[PDB]
Amino acid sequence: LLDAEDVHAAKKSHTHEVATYTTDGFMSSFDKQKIDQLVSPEAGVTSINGKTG
Amino acid sequence: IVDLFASDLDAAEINHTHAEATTTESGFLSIDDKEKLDAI
Repeated sequence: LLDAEDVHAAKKSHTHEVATYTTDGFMSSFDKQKIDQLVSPEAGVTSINGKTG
Repeated sequence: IVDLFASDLDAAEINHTHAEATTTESGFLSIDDKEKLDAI
């Protein structure tokens, strides 16, 4: 009798972990809740007295 | 884009004076006092 482990294959139901700063993958549920309501404006101060950084 | 100075920073300017010294508060020496001291 053979199943996915013997043939060295992924299971029918399986997960690929989340995507990190250096690795790909899924997105955490928190990430999905963040992106949909995420808005474009971030404002801030662009330059003071002709100097940035 | 915003510009700030010493006055905007509630700070004293580089080229600023001070209140003349009196009998109750210290400060800069008055011209008349300096002239009197020189003449004495």
